[PDB]
Amino acid sequence: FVNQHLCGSHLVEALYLVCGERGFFYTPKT
Amino acid sequence: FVNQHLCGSHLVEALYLVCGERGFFYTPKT
Amino acid sequence: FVNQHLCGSHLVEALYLVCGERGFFYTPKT
Amino acid sequence: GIVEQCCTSICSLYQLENYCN
Amino acid sequence: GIVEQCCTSICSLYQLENYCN
Amino acid sequence: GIVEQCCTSICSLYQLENYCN
Ligand SMILES: [Zn+2]
Repeated sequence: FVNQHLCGSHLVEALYLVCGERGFFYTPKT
Repeated sequence: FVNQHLCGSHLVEALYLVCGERGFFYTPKT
Repeated sequence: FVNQHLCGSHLVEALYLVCGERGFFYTPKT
Repeated sequence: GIVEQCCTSICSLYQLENYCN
Repeated sequence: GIVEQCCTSICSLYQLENYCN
Repeated sequence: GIVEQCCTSICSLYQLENYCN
């Protein structure tokens, strides 16, 4: 695999693919 | 809901979700 | 058709649409 | 317009809804 | 190449078609 | 955090996997 530069919705697409049926948490800094 | 920063195709994805079966018009400034 | 400004995954989405069943090669500079 | 505002600044889903048919 | 041109500048669908198999 | 790191810098798929349930 290669390193990624992922912003906005592209990060969530990546989490979806990596995690699959496991699901994930999306937790941005505020 | 929260405020959005939406550029390019991401705006059209947002309009699709908000409007659903109503449809929408996409009208950029030229 | 109009000219495009396409970065990252958006370029691959465009290639997919243009090429369809022909397929394509994605070849970035390294 | 809306396309420019959402990208240069921020916009709400309520503002976007005005562009539905 | 095409990947860089489309992102740093602009490109046409006709230019992209050259990368189809 | 991860959301910021992936966007301001770079991140790996192995780093992302830590956010799976
Ligand atoms: Zn994008």
